[PDB]
Amino acid sequence: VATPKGSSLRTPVNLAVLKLSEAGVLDKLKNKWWYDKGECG
Amino acid sequence: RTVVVTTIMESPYVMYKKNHEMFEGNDKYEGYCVDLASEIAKHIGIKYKIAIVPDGKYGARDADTKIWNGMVGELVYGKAEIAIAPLTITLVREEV
Amino acid sequence: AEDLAKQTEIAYGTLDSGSTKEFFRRSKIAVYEKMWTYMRSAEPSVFTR
Repeated sequence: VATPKGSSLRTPVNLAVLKLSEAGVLDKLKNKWWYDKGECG
Repeated sequence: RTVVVTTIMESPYVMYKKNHEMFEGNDKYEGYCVDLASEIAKHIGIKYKIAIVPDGKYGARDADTKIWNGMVGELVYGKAEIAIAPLTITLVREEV
Repeated sequence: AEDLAKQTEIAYGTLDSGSTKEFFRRSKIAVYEKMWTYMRSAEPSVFTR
């Protein structure tokens, strides 16, 4: 996730990415959009 | 203030929803990065507007003019506050 | 099950609204995940009432 250089948003966004990663939510989202919805079997 | 999120129409990251023609704002879109934006915004406590990058590009610097295009350019020139997209972390981008 | 998962001529399915269907839906085991991926999208439906 990108922000303009020095933006005050960067720190919080980074911690949010880590929290989502560690809660398993990023994995859940990838499976939702890639595999759960796959059309090839 | 509402945070302007630049992103790109790239499946399955951001896609036009069924019935988008009669929907407005963030409701027009669905996908991995739409869901991710909602999660990030919730954790960080901001409201936001998804905006598809005007030129449809990720972002590169013109070797001649040195001007950045794409989502990278939207951030560099102050047109967006954040990019939530399949945007690769690279050396030349990390410089700007 | 491996035999089933590796071919498409012979269709296969489960009962609706029970523990067998849930088993396949939730399995992380490759063979059973492959079977679920097939069953959930098979047409006509492979599930029975």
